[PDB]
Amino acid sequence: LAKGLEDVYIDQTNICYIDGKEGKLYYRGYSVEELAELSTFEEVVYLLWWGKLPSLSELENFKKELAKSRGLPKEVIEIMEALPKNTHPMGALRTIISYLGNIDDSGDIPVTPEEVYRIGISVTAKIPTIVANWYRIKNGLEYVPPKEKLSHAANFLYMLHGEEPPKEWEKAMDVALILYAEHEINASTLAVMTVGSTLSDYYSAILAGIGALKGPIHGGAVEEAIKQFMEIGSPEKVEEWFFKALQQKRKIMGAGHRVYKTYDPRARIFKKYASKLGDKKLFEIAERLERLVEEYLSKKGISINVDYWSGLVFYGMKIPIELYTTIFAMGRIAGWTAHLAEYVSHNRIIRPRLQYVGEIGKKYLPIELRR
Amino acid sequence: LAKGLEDVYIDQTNICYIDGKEGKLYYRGYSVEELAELSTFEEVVYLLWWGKLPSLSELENFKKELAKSRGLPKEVIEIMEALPKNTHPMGALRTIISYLGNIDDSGDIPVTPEEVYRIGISVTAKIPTIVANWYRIKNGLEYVPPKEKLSHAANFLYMLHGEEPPKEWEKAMDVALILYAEHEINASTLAVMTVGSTLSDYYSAILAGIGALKGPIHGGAVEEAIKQFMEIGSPEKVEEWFFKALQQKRKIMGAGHRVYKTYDPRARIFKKYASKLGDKKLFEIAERLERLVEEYLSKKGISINVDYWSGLVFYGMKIPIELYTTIFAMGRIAGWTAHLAEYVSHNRIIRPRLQYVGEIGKKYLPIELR
Repeated sequence: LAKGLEDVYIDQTNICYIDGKEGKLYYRGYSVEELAELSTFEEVVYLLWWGKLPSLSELENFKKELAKSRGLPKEVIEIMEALPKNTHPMGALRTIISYLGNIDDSGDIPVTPEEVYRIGISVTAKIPTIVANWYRIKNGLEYVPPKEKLSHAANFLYMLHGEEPPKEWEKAMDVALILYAEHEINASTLAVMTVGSTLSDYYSAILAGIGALKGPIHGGAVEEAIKQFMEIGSPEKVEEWFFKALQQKRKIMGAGHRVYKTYDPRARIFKKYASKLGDKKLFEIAERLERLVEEYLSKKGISINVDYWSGLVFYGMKIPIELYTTIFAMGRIAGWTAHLAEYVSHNRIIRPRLQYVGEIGKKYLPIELRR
Repeated sequence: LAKGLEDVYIDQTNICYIDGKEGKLYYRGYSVEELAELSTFEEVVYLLWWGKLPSLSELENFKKELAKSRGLPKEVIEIMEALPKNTHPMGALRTIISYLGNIDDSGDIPVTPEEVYRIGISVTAKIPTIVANWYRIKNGLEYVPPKEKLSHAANFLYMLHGEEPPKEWEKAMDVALILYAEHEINASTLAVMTVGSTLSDYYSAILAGIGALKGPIHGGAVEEAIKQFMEIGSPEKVEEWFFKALQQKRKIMGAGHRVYKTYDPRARIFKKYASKLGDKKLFEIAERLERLVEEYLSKKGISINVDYWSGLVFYGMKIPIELYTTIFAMGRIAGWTAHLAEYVSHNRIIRPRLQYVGEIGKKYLPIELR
């Protein structure tokens, strides 16, 4: 019985490698550290989909395809304006992406590698526009069209705030997208691949990813983690909160990982940005709790994961907490697209089994003879 | 390393048992044959969710809860009227279910066994209303609200046709839903459980199921199968077509199964109804092709599956082919809901691995140096 499908390898891959015991991560052979420091989201997406770093012209041309794909048709904006104003961002994105599929000429076409990347360019480019403007529309703010000249990351901050961001913000945001871009076969990527394995359409597949990423013990933890520090209140109450949580068997959000049994390499980088951009008190609370996790839960293999420090970074960039998981989606769409294309290149329906326990051969008894 | 996860047993279950070698199927211990013969969709759903056949009182109350949840809010119908008329039913259903989730006060709540059944009653009851009326709306017909006194199966036909169906149709439709209700951990159910395993909401999980079921080699084959019979054209062209297909490495729709290595027990039952309600010629064509498969592919473990004959049955009840996969969804929502509730009762995130075959440690080269 492979519960949680733990350590079950479902296919070969050339996209990303994770070293859980050592806490190392590579995107097509390049460490996440190197990319976070020297690359950009656009270049990383290019690398993830085509397997190598782009040339000067390859990157400029790809950046151009994306830029001209950020806009949303008027009917899409109309549907956004029709959503219940209280709809949470991930759920709103889910519906909007589904509607985008309905209006796309290729919305029902069975996935193939080439077509997946084509649609991927459009959806990847569009998510930030949907997320930022959903926040605006749900709050009675004016819709802000994308700015072709800004980077993917800068343009998101631009549409959301209605003003171009400072260099340090474009950098933190871009790095955040790179760090969230890809992570092998996590739950959301598995869901995307499972839908793709039936040769369904691109949108149906990405929607499964969105649904899975939304979960509080998956991508949703980015929001639960920061709310958790806020719940603790002050650095002085951390310890008492920690032992109560352990006693209660409560999950410490932002901690633990199916693969990493040591500090998440992405968490190291996020902590660095949270240190320089995050709220001093919250960072203090987070660091205090972090030490307790390392002290008592490390032998168990529970360390800090990617969703622990990222919220503080986004919060420091004046981004509402309700949009953090959608930002994870803004980045992960790259990895989802890469995996969907890779899996269906040599497709095989994903269909496992369950071990039935119970009686078989029970005889039907008319309802009137039942007690 | 298991490409396809063939024979990988992820967890234990008490919902459904499949005997792939013997071609047997049980829902909570009861053969699908018996349930298709003596039960009803509503009763089968109750069995699937709560694990036992209901009492007179239990069934009546359940049927009451379902019937009272069939209607759609004005805002939902409005969204339906806003979708492109050329949207395929499964794609339309997907967007509508997502929206229903948006307007639901529990649309973001982490799944729990009790909550899953609660929401399950609502979505299960609304699918036929959405499906039938999507067809009507997209074609200029008036919206037809659900009729409480009708059974789930009869009500679907009533809304779609604007006319209550004859007893024989209600029966065939009811049986179809029962046969599609549950099937262990198939691709769509795995997708549903995977989303559920992150403790996401009910709607997000079901939508993953809808997206997967949609695939042409999964639930979508029910539409592909009937179109394939019509494509062949006549019992005389079958053999010809059959071999051109085998040589072209084209898959025969309605045939093959990851588990069943023999005739699908559900396909047996569907054939019977297809024989009684299906188009003569189409049936003849399907029959000749069925023989060629049992002849040439039989040895390879490739037999007839549940999606081979159902189309003909739906076609005989004047149901547009474009709605067949959504009908599969209408029934399978029961199994999706059952597994969602059962799995999260002892949750563990579903997260496997991939065998990386590339190199690591590559050094980043400045773009100008490329």
